[PDB]
Amino acid sequence: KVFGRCELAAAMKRHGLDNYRGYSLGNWVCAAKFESNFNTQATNRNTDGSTDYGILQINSRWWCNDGRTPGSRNLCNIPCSALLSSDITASVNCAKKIVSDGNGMNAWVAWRNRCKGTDVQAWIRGCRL
Ligand code: NA
Ligand code: NA
Ligand SMILES: [Rh+]
Ligand SMILES: [Rh+]
Repeated sequence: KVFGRCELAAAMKRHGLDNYRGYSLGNWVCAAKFESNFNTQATNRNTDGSTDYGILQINSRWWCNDGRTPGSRNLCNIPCSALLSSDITASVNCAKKIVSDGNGMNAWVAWRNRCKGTDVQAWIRGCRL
């Protein structure tokens, strides 16, 4: 599923991300835009052999089991395929554990490089929330 900007903002707010660990909703929308272009089906291979899945590009090195990442963990206790659903529940619940892991949203290299220190409120401007 390819979300609209405001549709994804509303789904993220309904699932508890607005100000989660102090990150405003625009941060999460900005991260999703640069990670997946709001596409739940997005997949990308990493140099280490792990893969990033879904709207927030959650990695198989730590967070999910894809059956092909050796010496990895599954800290969200999910198959990676769950992160590709039109229903963003698994991605949201796994993002909350990631952002709680010590480095905040710096866990998402795209957030640190494209959203941190920018006017992220712009990502939710005009949305009925
Ligand atoms: Na990415
Ligand atoms: Na894994
Ligand atoms: Rh939902
Ligand atoms: Rh509202």
